Amino acid sequence: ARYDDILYFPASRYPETGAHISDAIKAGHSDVCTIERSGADKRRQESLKGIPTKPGFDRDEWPMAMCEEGGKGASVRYVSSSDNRGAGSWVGNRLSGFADGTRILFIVQ
Amino acid sequence: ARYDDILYFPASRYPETGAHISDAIKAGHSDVCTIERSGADKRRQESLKGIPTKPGFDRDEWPMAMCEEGGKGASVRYVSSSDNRGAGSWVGNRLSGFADGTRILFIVQ
Repeated sequence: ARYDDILYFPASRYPETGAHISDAIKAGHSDVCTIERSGADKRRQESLKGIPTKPGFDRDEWPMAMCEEGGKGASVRYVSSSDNRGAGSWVGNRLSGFADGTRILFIVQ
Repeated sequence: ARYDDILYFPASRYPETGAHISDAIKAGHSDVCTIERSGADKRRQESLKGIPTKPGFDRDEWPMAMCEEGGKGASVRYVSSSDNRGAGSWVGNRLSGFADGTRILFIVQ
């Protein structure tokens, strides 16, 4: 199988983050996050190099920095801070129990 | 004087747009639009770089793209489409008689 677990991303709750994820996946970036937490600080810095903050927004990365698939080449878009914080918590809390190397398919619904 | 004419933005009719304008002005973005229409397409594209479209909402810029003050660094917020369409028409129509270079103070009432 190409994944170990599925997460159904709640676009109804977090529609802007959800739309970025869907957009990024329509564009060929991976729908699977292979959890890798030790190198996430580095990937974020790679994905966001040259992208400044914007007030009212967070810089959303897909694939995420906590995934082997993240870092350079990641799709980066501004998402309204409330939407992206809620998404970040939802995803963080749902992945916290899986070990590094667990392959998580994301389905945006 | 620092302006040539005043517009009293009708927050009762367009409260979401009005709220963004009021917030952005509180944040130090100019309360004066110096009308400049030739460069408006480019300012708009600059203010919205990396901000995706969102269904049911418009990307509202303050300062507006039709102002010298707009473009890079403009405050952007998603505003519901009905409120922002009506606002944009209200402003557009009330400024249509003024030449480029006219300085309009906005007061949100």
